[PDB]
Amino acid sequence: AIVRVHYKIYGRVQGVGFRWSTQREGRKLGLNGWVRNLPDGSVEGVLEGDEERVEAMIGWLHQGPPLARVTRVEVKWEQPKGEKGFRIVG
Repeated sequence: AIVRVHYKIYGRVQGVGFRWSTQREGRKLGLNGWVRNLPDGSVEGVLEGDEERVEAMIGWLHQGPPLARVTRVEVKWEQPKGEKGFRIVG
């Protein structure tokens, strides 16, 4: 079924191609949502789509691109809202 998550990523996650790689992977996996940098140095975003696709993406988010160093992925499960496309915001 379609599900939604709000995620936060900590570590070496800005200046490492994280947003562009997240969008690339999200699209490959057939997900909608968005990703953005936060002032505290973390990355935040939303995934929305088939739960199997979301689960694969959460797996990916624990690594990110080779250059990243992800220390923690925080996940909040939410009701889908009708996200269209996967966008880099900010």
